[PDB]
Amino acid sequence: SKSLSPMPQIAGVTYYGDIPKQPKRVVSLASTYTGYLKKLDMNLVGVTSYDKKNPILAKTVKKAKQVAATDLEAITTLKPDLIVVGSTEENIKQLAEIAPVISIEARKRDYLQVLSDFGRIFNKEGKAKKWLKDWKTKTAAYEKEVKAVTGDKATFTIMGLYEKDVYLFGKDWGRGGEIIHQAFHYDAPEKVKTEVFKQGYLSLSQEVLPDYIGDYVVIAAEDDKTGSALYESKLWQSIPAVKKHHVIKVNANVFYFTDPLSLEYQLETLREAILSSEN
Ligand SMILES: [Cl-]
Ligand code: NA
Ligand code: NA
Ligand SMILES: [Zn+2]
Ligand SMILES: [Zn+2]
Ligand SMILES: [Zn+2]
Ligand SMILES: [Zn+2]
Ligand SMILES: [Zn+2]
Repeated sequence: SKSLSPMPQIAGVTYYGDIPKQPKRVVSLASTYTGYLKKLDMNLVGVTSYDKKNPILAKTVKKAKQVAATDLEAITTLKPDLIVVGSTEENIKQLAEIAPVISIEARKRDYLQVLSDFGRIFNKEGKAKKWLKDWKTKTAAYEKEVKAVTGDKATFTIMGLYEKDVYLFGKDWGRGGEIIHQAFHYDAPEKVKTEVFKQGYLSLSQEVLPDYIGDYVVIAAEDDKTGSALYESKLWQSIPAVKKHHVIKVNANVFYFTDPLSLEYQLETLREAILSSEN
């Protein structure tokens, strides 16, 4: 009974059932995509725990219920007309019995393409295009502002802390890499480009961190406690970027994401942080 999406064939996108063109009750089970759906003015009736913990996105989905993919009863009761999932979810068959499902395989389309792809799926091309045009202009302008401070050839490394572990990231695995590397066009150290960029992420022992940091480091964490021991260590304090105050500590609860809402916050935050590194 619903008007249907044209359901274009797009790398990484799989449809289960007849996708509505204008869904009225969307359940997002993939925090990667929730904010894209919000930017295109979808009514989100269910979202993930990560979405509720994203302090930027959460403000826009207060009426949505938090659900997990296993919550077949709760999701059914929300009466969705569309469910959105990542391709690694394991009960897509059961979910597709409740409502049509869009399943997206991460990384097959870039962080901007995902928005225009949803524009095609939902016939919201104008909303997507206007956002993307503004993003292109704004990021080019901000690139000039930040490189006026650092110089054009400064190297950046994207890092994240989780529990006792340290990770490096490339240009397309969140933690600010899309903005730093794709939008501001900052280079990375050679070792990061060689060892990290293709896979997208790399687990590292803390003792080798100096070898992967050049001019600046952006470090994501979910709380202030996680990095405290690292930051106080002689190892960390010996790194030139640390001595120069070129460490930018960011809130992973928003910086994991690449949706438009999260990105807008991240962009202003990173611009201001680079300016502030010379206080
Ligand atoms: Cl932050
Ligand atoms: Na994803
Ligand atoms: Na400053
Ligand atoms: Zn049908
Ligand atoms: Zn059944
Ligand atoms: Zn550039
Ligand atoms: Zn957590
Ligand atoms: Zn400086």
